[PDB]
Amino acid sequence: ERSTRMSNPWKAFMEKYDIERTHSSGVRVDLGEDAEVENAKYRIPAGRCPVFGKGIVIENSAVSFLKPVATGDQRLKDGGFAFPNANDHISPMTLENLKARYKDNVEMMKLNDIALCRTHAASFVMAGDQNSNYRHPAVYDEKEKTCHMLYLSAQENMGPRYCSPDAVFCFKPDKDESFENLVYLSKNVRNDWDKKCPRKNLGNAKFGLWVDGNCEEIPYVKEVEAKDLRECNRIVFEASASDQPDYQKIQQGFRQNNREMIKSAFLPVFKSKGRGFNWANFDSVKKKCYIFNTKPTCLINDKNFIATTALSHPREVDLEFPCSIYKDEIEREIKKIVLPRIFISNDKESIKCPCEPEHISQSTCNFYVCNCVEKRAEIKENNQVVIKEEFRDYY
Amino acid sequence: QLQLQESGPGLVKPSETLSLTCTVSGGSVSSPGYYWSWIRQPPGQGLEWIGDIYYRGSSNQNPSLKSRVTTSVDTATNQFSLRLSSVTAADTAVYFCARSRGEGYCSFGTCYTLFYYFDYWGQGTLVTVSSASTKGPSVFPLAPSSKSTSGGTAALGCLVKDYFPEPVTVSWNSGALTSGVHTFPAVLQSSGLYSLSSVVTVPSSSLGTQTYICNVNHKPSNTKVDKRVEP
Amino acid sequence: EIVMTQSPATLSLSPGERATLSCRASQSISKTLAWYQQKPGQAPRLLIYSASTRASGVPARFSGSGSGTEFSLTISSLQSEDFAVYYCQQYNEWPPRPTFGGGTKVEIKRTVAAPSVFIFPPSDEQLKSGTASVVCLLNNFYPREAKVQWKVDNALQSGNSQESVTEQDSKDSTYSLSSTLTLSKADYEKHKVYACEVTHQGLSSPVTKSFNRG
Repeated sequence: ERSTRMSNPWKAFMEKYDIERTHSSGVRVDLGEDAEVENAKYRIPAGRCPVFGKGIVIENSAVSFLKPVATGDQRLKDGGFAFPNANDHISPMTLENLKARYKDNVEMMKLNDIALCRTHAASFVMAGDQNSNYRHPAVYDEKEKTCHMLYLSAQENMGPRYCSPDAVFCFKPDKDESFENLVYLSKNVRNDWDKKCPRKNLGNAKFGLWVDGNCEEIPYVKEVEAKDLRECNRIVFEASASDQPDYQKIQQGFRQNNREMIKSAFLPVFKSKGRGFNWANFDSVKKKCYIFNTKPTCLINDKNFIATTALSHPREVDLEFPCSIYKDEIEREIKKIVLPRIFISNDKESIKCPCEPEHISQSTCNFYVCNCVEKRAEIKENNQVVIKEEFRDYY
Repeated sequence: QLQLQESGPGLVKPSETLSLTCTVSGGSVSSPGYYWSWIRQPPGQGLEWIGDIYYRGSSNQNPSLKSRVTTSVDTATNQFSLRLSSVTAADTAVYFCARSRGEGYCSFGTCYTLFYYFDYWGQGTLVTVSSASTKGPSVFPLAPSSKSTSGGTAALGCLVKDYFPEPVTVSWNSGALTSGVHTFPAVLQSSGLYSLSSVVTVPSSSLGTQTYICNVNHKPSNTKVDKRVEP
Repeated sequence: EIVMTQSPATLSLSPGERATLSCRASQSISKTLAWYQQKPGQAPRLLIYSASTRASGVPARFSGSGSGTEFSLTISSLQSEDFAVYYCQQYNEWPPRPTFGGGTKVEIKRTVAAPSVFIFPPSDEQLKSGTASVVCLLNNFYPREAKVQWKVDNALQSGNSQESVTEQDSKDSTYSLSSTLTLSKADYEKHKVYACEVTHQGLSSPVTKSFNRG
């Protein structure tokens, strides 16, 4: 008969979209770790996943934020956020030179390109902080195969009244089209981000909540117009988890090339820890972007939908829904007449409805769902999947 | 308002230890990103970095002088110092103290420099390695006259004679008179003493309208002489 | 060590012209290179760091470029106040082991200018002591090469005179020269006429300023 144990065949698959647990820091603004350097206090990015397509837009400036910081006799707006390019061994470095530099390190040579750039950037200690937690974030350019170290950690200065409606340094994180190939990397990004973190958007799929043997719609979502996946991915990046809290003195520090003043600029001396509107379902037909702040725990198979996260690439789409996930797991749980608590499959007979299974019209896998069964869990408010009262004590 | 001041110029006997102090004003020697270093320049020659000191207490040195160099920093008095032992005539030089913008980055057992340049310098102090003792100069007027008149310009000056070692400071009217002033490099005489002239040209129609005091300071002997130059 | 070589040793140009100064590294140093300007009797002054970053407050006519082993400093329009020795300085290794180039002297070309000659008899204070010094001043001439000849009683002197020359002036780019004829008190009162004869390109004929004791 039916198992009484609950089972989610999506648990492993869905781990990388649990941004609170896998990333654990701000997405739009990442300033989740504190660091002291020579008795000054800094905030620095700490998320463990990369952010594909993120850069810093400097308003009223055509200069790319990957240009080195502007010090000396130039204005702040003439430069960007990157390390001054004075030393070929520090920043920036091409993949080819990264590979040569660490050719004799076996572990380094096992890293993928992105993790190699992160490890190079994050491994640098400043000669005067050898005991400090401060390590610089990096931007890896996948098109140019180039690793840029960021000299300062600030990501947003849009607040001060001087940033409200031209000759002042105002900037914000964004997924500008110029940034499409860029990867934003804190010091903590996992070397196995490809297995553990979001990257590609999920085609023929929308995020759902697993409720006792079937993937269900997220009831509380916010609808936003979006012309395409890119716009939906940008919208949810603007709404995602954020850690964000005299200009003339700041400009004097840059002119004077003052390390403390530059690196602490635009940071006021809290932490999202990954919580926010991090996920979105994109209706490709109705041109709608449905963002939500609840961790998803499964995917619904829908040919009209693409599932995106704030961390995901702006446009890469993996189209192959895992159609065998239910059938494989039902066979896996049979090894434990004990039939698992899974009421969806592409094999009709593998479920054994007390009635006739219903085909999902937008299922590319031709999934059938058994809705004529006792359900032992439900969705409370704020998208909270809770065990029903009749079984709460029993579980 | 950052300014650096080396201690005064003077003599050091051969084989003895040269000792210098730099006094920082308008800023603190406890300033992350900045090291305080000594750079020297033998007469008529180029620049040689000697070494530095950091406010935490660490110090880099020119590897070819390391055994003879000691630097130190006084965070309470905002000064840093240099000790160069066993000096020879090769150490006769102008010694500058200077603020150095310093920043290095290390990974996998190797460090790489991002910044090590000198953005603010003192005035320099001439150190002469010699066995001779000091002698202050005599100051004679170079009086203006017809022999000192050519066109609409007249010339007068001061002869600073028979002193050792270099340098001498010559100002006119305590620094108020700078236009038309020429202070010439000193020459070394057969006696081993230096001699210098400082002259000022004024319009000859204004000779008797202003008074001209040359102020001569020879710090190695603490000779301070003011000499009126009369027609 | 890393050796920095600067070229040319001296540079002579006219105001408004473009000056390019060369600095080569014996060994590739990326862009960890600074430039300095040293005026006579003054400390060096930072112009450029990171090979091309102009320091705060430096006029825009100064700029630097280059990487690896080849570097340049450019003064896009030379001013008469730009007369100085210019030094490059590498700082590639850490712990710091900086070295400087040998310097390039930038002199300003200008038109020929004849010296104004003045002669100073010995002061009566000096004559109280046993020595008499006669001073001959040549101020505001160009070019630098000049010759003074001391003639005591139409007899040319030698070995009893010394001279020195100022560096180029910041405004008019001229030089001044001072020469001292030093005799004993006894030798000085034996003769009467004391003259310095000056030869210079701007002098049509040698000019001679002179005096007689009394």
